[PDB]
Amino acid sequence: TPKLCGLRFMKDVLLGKRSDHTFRTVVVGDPSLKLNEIGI
Amino acid sequence: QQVLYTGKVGDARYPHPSHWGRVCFLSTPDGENCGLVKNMSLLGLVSTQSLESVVEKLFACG
Amino acid sequence: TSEKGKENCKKGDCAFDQGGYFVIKGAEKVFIAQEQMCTKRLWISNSPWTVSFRSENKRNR
Amino acid sequence: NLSELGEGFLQSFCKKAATSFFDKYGLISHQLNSYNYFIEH
Amino acid sequence: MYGDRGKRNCWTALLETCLPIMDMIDWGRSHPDNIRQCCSVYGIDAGRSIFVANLESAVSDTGKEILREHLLLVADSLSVTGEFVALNAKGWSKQRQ
Amino acid sequence: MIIPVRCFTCGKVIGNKWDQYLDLLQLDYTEGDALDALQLVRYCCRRMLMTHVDLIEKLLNY
Amino acid sequence: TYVCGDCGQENTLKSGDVIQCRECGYRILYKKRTRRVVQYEA
Amino acid sequence: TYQRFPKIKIRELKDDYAKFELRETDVSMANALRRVMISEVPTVAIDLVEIEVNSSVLNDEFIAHRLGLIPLTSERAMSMRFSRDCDACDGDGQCEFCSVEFRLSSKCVTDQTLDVTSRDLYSADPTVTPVDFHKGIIIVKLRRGQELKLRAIARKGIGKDHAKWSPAATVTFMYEPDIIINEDMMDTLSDEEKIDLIESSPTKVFGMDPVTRQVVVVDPEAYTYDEEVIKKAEAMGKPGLIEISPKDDSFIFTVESTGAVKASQLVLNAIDLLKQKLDAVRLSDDT
Amino acid sequence: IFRSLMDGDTVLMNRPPSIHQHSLIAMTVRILPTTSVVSLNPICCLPFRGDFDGDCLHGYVPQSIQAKVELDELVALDKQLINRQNGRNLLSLGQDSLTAAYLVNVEKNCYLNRAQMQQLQMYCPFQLPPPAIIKASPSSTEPQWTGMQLFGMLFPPGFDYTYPLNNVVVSNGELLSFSEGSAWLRDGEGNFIERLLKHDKGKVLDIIYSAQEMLSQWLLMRGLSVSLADLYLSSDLQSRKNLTEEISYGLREAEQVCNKQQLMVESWRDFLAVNGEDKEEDSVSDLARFCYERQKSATLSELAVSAFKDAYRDVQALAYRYGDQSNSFLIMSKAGSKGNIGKLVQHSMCIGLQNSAVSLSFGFPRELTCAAWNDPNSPLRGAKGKTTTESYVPYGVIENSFLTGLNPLESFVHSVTSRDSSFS
Amino acid sequence: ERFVVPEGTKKVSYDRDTKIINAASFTVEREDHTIGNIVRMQLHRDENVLFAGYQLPHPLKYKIIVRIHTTSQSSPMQAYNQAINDLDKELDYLKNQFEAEVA
Amino acid sequence: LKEPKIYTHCELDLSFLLGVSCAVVPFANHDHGRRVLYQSQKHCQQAIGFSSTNPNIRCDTLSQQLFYPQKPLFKTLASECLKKEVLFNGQNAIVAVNVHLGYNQEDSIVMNKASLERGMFRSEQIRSYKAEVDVQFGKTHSKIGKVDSLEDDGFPFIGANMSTGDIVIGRCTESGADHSIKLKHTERGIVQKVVLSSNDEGKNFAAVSLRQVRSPCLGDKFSSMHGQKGVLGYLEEQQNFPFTIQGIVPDIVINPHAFPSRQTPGQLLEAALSKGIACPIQKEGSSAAYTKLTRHATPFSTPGVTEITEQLHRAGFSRWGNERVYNGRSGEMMRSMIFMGPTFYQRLVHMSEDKVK
RNA sequence: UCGAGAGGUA
Ligand SMILES: [Mg+2]
Ligand SMILES: [Zn+2]
Ligand SMILES: [Zn+2]
Ligand SMILES: [Zn+2]
Repeated sequence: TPKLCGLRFMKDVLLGKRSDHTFRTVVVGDPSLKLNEIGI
Repeated sequence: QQVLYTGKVGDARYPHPSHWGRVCFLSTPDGENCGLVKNMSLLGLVSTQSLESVVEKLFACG
Repeated sequence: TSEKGKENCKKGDCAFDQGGYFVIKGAEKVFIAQEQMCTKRLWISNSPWTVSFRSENKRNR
Repeated sequence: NLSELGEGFLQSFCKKAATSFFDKYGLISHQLNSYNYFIEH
Repeated sequence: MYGDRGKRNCWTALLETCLPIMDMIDWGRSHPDNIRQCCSVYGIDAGRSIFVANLESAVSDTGKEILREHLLLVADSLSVTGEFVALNAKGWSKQRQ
Repeated sequence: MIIPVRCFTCGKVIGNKWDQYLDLLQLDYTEGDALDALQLVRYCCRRMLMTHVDLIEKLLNY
Repeated sequence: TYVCGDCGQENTLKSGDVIQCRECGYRILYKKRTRRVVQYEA
Repeated sequence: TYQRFPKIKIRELKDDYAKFELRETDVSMANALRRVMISEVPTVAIDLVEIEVNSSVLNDEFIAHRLGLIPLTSERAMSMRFSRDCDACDGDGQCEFCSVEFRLSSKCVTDQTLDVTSRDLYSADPTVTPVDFHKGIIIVKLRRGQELKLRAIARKGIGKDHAKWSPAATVTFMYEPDIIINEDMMDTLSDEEKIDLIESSPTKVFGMDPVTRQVVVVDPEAYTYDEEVIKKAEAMGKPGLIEISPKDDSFIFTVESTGAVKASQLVLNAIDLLKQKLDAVRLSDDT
Repeated sequence: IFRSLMDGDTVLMNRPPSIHQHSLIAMTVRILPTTSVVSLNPICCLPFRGDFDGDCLHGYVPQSIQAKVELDELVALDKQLINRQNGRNLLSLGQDSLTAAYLVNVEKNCYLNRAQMQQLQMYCPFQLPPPAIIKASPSSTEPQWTGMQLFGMLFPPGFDYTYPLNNVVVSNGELLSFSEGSAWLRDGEGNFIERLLKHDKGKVLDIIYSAQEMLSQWLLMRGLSVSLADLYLSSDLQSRKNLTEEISYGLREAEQVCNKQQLMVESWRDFLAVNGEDKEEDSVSDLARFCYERQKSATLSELAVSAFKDAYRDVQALAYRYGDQSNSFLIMSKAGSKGNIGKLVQHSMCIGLQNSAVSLSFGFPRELTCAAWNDPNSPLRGAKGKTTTESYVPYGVIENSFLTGLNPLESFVHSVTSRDSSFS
Repeated sequence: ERFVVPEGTKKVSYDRDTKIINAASFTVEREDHTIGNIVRMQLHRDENVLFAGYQLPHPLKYKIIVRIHTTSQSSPMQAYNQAINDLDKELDYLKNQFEAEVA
Repeated sequence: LKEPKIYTHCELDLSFLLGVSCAVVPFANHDHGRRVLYQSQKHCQQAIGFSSTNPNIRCDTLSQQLFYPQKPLFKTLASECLKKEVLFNGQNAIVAVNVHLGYNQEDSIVMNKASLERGMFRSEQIRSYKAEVDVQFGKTHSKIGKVDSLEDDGFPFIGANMSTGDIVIGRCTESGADHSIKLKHTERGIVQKVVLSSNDEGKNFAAVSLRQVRSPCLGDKFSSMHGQKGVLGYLEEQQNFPFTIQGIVPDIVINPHAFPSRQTPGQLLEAALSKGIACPIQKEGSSAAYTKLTRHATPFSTPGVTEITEQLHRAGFSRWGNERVYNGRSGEMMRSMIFMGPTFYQRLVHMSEDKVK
């Protein structure tokens, strides 16, 4: 059972994809920053 | 507690009055196995098979 | 580990685990209690109405 | 008498009995007893 | 009513029973509660209106506020072919066919 | 784990008071009286001297 | 230099096949720490 | 429009404990003085630790961390220069201005457990000897064998970073409240109510005079600003029986040092550092 | 040809799963000295539907210039000000901001002097209003500013607002009047944020940011805390005893109301009619049978639950009578930032009704005491023998509260009731 | 790292306010609440000063912004320097008093 | 004792009904069921406390130990009977329920920078790498790079700082091929010990342990004993905290808005009880009053609120657990008293740098 | 590395 077959194959090959230039980190609160600004 | 399927189990996920003092009813894992896995209480003992036979002693009582 | 003294056990286990696991391939394995229906009590079910006598050792249900 | 023992004595005895129970069986004894029974018989 | 057999329509059977009391029941507003056969009984528009009312009731029960245009668009999209198809792939395939 | 020094909350030196605290506990002194004899008026230092567990003994033995 | 287990003895063995302690029989060895200066930021 | 004229009265003064009253000043001045003496006064502490033998059960970083927290005499802290400012040396071993070298070597050759305290810590400069209080601060406990030899360097630092260069230990200040009693509504109160009112105070701020059969104010500086007596008076039906308000221009300071510097010297250094900060902040006129 | 990320760049931020289109927000990069974490304004939590408790937001850096250009023109926060679901404003004040606004607009008895007012004016964009309080005492100098004028520096001079329900009138950017309710502050049909957005829509974000900063500073000056006095919900011990007795009597009255409501069935039409019936005493003598009948029947259970809620509204209403104005729980409930009246009632007075939707094999024996747990005829012991029973709809009332503690039977009942939430 | 003033950046910068006459903003780099609060409190003692306040908008960016509004009798920079001089004199007096009290 | 001859049996203690991970929780019956379940299931397992007293014999992966474990001020009957201090894993710090410039919104946590730098909530992480050889261990590929720390036997010397792209275990063939194991992007630390062992079959096993001291960073997640869970929103200097009359600054600051939603009473009760226990009972009395202090926090045997208030009042503080505080930035006295108490907190295994991708 | 089974995060 590869688990990548049928509908899941479609989802993982054409519907859902992974892209470059992406970052994932935990988020905290900073009232000093403006509403449209994100702290990096 | 083994169940064929996880989504549909029945009333086995809820605490029972038989759990009083044997298995904790306030602490159960959260998720798919919610209530299927039960933690034993502090004063919890599991009985073991007795080598001696109580049949002979029962007749003495009456 | 059991029997005799624990002076040599000090040069050994950390005396923080009572010991209930198995060393299979260097990884500790612990059994989980499995709840099973009692086989020494008459079992009555519905749809259909039936009463069954469980089998102790051989399939004499 | 029924009340001659006293309330505090019963509380102390309950604590001592709990300590003795934890000293005799321990936190894990069911698994040890089950494994010992399997080996012996 | 009882769905023992689908041989006869429940609404038509109810109409035959209420013959002695036809005047008492206001047939100008009475309608089946189901959405699927309401189109067959009173037309696609009546079923669409009842579906919109039920959707508004469900949204109100959910506690959220949704604009009318969204629900109206959903209702008009689920009944393009004149029949309320299901949300499964079979309904989508039938609508495309 | 030896007795922590510098009383994280307050900042007062408490590193050299563990032996005196143990000596006071050896006699007929309660925890409060022993802490008072060490001149600890803030309850943070008293908590630090009271909540410490001596673990280095087991490390040396084992 | 390698330290043995329950027995105190320096094996000082670098051969690939030499993994067993001499005159001890056990095959557990701990690497010994030499005299090297290492700096830490307090 | 011009400067203030604060007045200072010292109640108790010791090597590490000082308690004085500051009057005729704003709250901001006292708060700034407290902040400067708790986070701006520099001291000397070990920051770099080099070890060669670490056979002890404790980890190297744990030993270094507990070595850095040892209080050291900081009489030369004001005169010493910062390591980053010191340009004569890049920083290695003993320096005439910034770095002070410490040597520690402990070997246990007896059955009894050997305790590595702070007393067996030797430095080239006698003025930077660690403060002695007793048996000293225990660093590591050693069994038979288990040698411990290390080389440490202590540098001047500010208490703002790493919170280990702070000589102050919870320096406080209060407003020194004044207690006002109507003395007329007390006559209406019964003897039983007076005792209950006295017991309502969390601390010993009010006393009962047996000769005059009336309450008196004793030790007004221990009120702690807990509105217990006022709430009790309001509950009893007397709203304006006791009126307590803080005094804005009066303060009582409590300074406790860690032994690095004297409390009076700590206050003087804090004042000097605040003056230097003001001088640096001062802006020249522009045409 | 690659350069490092810097200030001014736009990154598309998302919180998985994306339930609505507003989860995708284009935000300008702001470099911070902190490491291994990303900082977000707490107000922006509502579009992401997440809190700062371990949530991870994964962003996407657009490489092509066209994607960046379309990112800040359609997915920017200023572009998504209007919620596309209901047509209201997407961004609200937030917990602390809402609570601080409620406190500064409700108290009206605390005055700010010149120094504090000027310190708070730094964050506010608009100028300082007149003190409006020249002398408050014959010997009181230093004319002060009222709290409501502080909140008035958040509105443009041309802005005009009117909320009849809360008696809120804003003329020339000045808050003239306000009574209670705090409904205008919270999100709604006539919230002031929506009116500000419909007024200018250019500086609404700056107004919200300045309001948050100023309210945070004001609340820091004041200080908000929860103590044991708030949970006690009584001035003294006598008030606590009176409240306990009142709660007990209210629960008894609610139980009697439920028992009366259970009779609205076709089996008691002969008794409910206006005639002469000698079985009046038998209807009130069987008190324990009503619980058993309620647990077995689902319609009776629903009717009893409805009646119990209707009667328990009055019991919940006692918190305002026995609660102080300075209570933090009451302030947060009235402001709408967090919690409600029922949660406070469970905190202090009583947990109340505890019922489970699913059918179970046991039933709560109407008392939740040690003696009830030992009764062989209780519904908890399988069946009451009144012929046996197979399923039950549990129904129990907990007289104790969280502050007073729960006996093990009440804790078991609460766990049985709340076990359904933890399911997947 | 944070203690050192950034290279090429002056500690205090003067920026006049065009909207309001006799108004200016002083940006003090690498400063905390200690200096700002005492400067603000000293400025209130001056009769010519109308608006006196400070803010620390970004804790990460160690900067202090001081805004001074004065009447048509003295410049904001003059009031700032006068407040600094008065605070220095107060510190000198307090040091002398403490030295006398110790002895 | 109230009514005899009607009860056949009696229970030794009602707290023994709960599990080992649930009976140790103080004021368990005073908390909501969901939070008790969370604390007894997940937070107890994720706590960082005592690792082991013999770390040398164990080469287990991802072993974590706290520098200064502390037992709670309160006592539990189950913990007292078990006579083991390993039940509680964490440290108790002064916690104040107050808003701090909006940096603790959305159940966030603000901690004291000074308190952490003194050695609070500091833990060490030891990670082990295992390689099996039946090619032999050895240092090869001269002048290739990243092999400076490797010795002649193929293993790094103890005390070497290992970074990414460096070989931790060196395996080479007699023909010059290198089947060596390197450190990945997120792998770093200082080598602690090297263990060489072989089985009866003759296969050789090598274990290298890397250790690194972890300090509480921003994204680190912390949990309480009553289900209160959050991340460290901001680190504030000691001088800016709202110091009390005696200068005791809070180590942890939590937002008041979490209590009405989570419905977790007892944490305030725990704080009040711990404060009453820790505070010195002077009373100007020669009699030993320290032997009459309520210390046990058994769930079903919890003391009443009145007893806790009386004990706290006898300590010289307000009976409601709140004390007057002064703003650290301006020095002014706050209008409302702030509740402060030494609650017991736990540091979870989840870290910010572990989630960075 | 390609997979499977577990345990956890929101
Ligand atoms: Mg969350
Ligand atoms: Zn302390
Ligand atoms: Zn050997
Ligand atoms: Zn130098």
